[PDB]
Amino acid sequence: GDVSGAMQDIDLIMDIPVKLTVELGRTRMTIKELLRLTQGSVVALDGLAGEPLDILINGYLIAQGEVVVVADKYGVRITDIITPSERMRRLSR
Amino acid sequence: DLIMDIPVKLTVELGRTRMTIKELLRLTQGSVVALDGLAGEPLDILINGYLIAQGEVVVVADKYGVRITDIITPSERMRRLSR
Amino acid sequence: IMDIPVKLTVELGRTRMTIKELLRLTQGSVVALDGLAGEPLDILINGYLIAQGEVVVVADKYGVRITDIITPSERMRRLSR
Amino acid sequence: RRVVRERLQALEIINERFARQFRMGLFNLLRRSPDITVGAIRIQPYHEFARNLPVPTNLNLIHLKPLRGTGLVVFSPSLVFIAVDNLFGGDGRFPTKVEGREFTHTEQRVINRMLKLALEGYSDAWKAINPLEVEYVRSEMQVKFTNITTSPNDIVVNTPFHVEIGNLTGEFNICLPFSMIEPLRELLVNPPLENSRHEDQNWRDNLVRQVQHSELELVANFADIPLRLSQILKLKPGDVLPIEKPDRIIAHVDGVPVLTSQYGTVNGQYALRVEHLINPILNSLNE
Amino acid sequence: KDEQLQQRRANQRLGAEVMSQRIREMSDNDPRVVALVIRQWMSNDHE
Amino acid sequence: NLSGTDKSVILLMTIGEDRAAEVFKHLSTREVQALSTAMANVRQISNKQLTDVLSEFEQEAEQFAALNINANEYLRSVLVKALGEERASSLLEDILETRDTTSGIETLNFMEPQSAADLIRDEHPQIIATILVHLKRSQAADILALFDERLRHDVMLRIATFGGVQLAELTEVLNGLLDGQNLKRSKMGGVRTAAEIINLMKTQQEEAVITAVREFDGELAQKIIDEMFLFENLVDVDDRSIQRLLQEVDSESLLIALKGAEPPLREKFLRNMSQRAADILRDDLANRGPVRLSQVENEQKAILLIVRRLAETGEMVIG
Repeated sequence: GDVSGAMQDIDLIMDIPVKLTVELGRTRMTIKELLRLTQGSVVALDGLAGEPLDILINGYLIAQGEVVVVADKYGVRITDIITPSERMRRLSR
Repeated sequence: DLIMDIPVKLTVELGRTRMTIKELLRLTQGSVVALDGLAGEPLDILINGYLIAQGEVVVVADKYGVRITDIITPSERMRRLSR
Repeated sequence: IMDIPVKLTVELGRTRMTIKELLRLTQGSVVALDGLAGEPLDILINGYLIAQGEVVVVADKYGVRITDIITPSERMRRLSR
Repeated sequence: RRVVRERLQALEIINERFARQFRMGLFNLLRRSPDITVGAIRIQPYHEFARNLPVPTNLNLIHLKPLRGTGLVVFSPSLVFIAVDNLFGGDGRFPTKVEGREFTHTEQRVINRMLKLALEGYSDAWKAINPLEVEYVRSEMQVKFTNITTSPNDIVVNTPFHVEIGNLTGEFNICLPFSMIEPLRELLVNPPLENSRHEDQNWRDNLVRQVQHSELELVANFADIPLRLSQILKLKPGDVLPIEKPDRIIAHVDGVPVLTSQYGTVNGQYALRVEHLINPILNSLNE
Repeated sequence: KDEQLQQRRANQRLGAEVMSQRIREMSDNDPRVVALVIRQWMSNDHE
Repeated sequence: NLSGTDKSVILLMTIGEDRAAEVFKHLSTREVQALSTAMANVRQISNKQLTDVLSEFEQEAEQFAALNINANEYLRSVLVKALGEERASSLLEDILETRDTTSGIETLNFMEPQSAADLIRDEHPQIIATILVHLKRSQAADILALFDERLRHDVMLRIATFGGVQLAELTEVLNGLLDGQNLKRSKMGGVRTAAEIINLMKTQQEEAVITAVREFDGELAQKIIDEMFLFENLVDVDDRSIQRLLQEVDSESLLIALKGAEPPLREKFLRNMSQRAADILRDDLANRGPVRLSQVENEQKAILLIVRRLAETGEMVIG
């Protein structure tokens, strides 16, 4: 049942491992540029210094967060949960 | 449950076999290997490498369609992983 | 050089949607995948891919007709998809 | 469980030009212009082909080196009767039908010449695109004795032809196992290629010159930690998830990695310091 | 049987003549080989 | 005896392999092997004989050969040289096949029409049509009659359709037919010989095998019994023939065979007696009782032997 399937996942799929991904920034760069690039080259990204990094799972937008050096151990601290309207606005760009 | 709308990755398998690397050394690129699950047994249905259920593939609507038949059944999951 | 038994894995295609559309369908619901009739399958070892090959049935038992070790080229495409 | 579905382009025109060459050959051989109508290429299991095969008939084995296995060509008793009486010059408007009776020596010899003529026609037609030598092996009267395929359910591709000489008509088929064309599965699907002279090569290089300024976006990843949707649901904004030390940054486009890099603080920007481009050729050379 | 002995001597002379006839047949086989083949065909036709 | 074939054979066994090879290549396999056997085992050698053989060869050389250049032996090679010098078309080879084809057509006319038919029934009906057109009209009519009705009508219809009069394909068609009789003649079918062999056997074993083959195949057994039949009914045997045989056959032998024979046989045999002979035979049949069945069968076998002798003479059709 549709309701049964929705109800099942809250308990049956409650215990299930998943994956995630995080992105730093985006820059326009073409094959001429990559061929010209060499060892030790530095490339910047549109992500401003200190900007929280977007957090996604299997390529699906989830949230945004920033890494913090706690106990000399890096850890991303999320700051928001993307709303459907803000997600629509983000993809409408 | 705002995270309800999340694309999941599923995994469907046929069967397993405990073969040593020497067997694969002699098995040519066109070799034949059997499995443990007998023919006709419902193929195990899993997601991201995690056990879920089982189902059988049938040639319907000109495509291979697996038919979900069993539920996650955590007791049966415990029994299965106890192997 | 040293030999040891190892777990294999065969995968019959991968789809792209939430499990809710699948779990809402109760037991006895037939669902298809990107795995169609005709394409050879893939073999993984401990989750690490090796080769491609169709699987047939013989002596009331499944028999894989493996073809050739999967090269990193098409490994990249199958990782992307 | 054996199902295979595919479409081909080159073999259609190959069969068409082969049929035109065969029509010319029969015209000059029998001093009368024939007409060959190529039927729609048939794809069926070997048992289905054997069942559809009109018994009695003559089956011929023609090996295709260097590919393993032997090819098959068949002809109808009506066709061989009509061809041989046209060789005799007879009208054939009062024909006879032979069933079960094996072909006489003269009939089999006329079969031999027409077989070699068909072999030469198909050879020139095929070598016009891909040079694959054809060598006859052994004629056969019953399909079961031909036993080319491993199993009767093995899928065999067949090209039917409808050949007529004036009022007299006929049909013959050229059938081949799918395993025979398995090595050239890509070459059969695509239509043949025009040119391929030195200019075409440089034109392809010129295409790469135009493709030099392409449009692509790179993707940078830091951590891919396996967690649970239970944890995600119980996760709230402000929560911090520990991350192992990212000794390098992997760069990929549409999924395929291209290089590795190290993050750096340059001009107040999320800058990455590349180490080396990850090329498949470089990886193969290293391995 | 002195006459029989003379007949045997005549037979020996006939044998020498037969050897000469065989040599003549060999000469016919030897010279004009074409003509020998033509005579072969002619004898076959007469056969 | 020394026939023209035998004279050439003696010539060959006298001269040697130098001309024997040319004779073989211009000759046929059975005569080649006959001369090989003659070389292997020879007892026809004499001082005068060999010289006479050389003289006969000289006669053949001055007459049959007429001291001419190799006849189609080395000439065919120069003919091929001219053919090669002229257009690239082996017409001479086609003419060679035509020569065998025409000779085979004449042979076809000579040999048995029904055997020709069954050798050509399997072949193409157009082959039958064209070969029948090219054959003699009488031989063609014989083969036409020996054909079945439907095949015969198809052959004549395709004769009407036959207008291509083709050109070297016809020659090799006859060559194939000749090769299908070129194989050892055999002809050991002996459709009559079974019957003949059983007649040569004892009469009781003859009847036993007749019953056995009746069980095997009433048709084949009935054919064998027909082959046994020899002057059993007047109408088929012909009275004029019963008249002619039985005056040649001894009257006493006829009497002895008849008193052991059936009364219908006695009546049909005596109907061709001179009336005095018939009356004498019947009176003696009444007088003497049935003599030993061995002697009765001996007289019957003598009657059959005289029937076979007159069949050898061939003046009339026995039965």
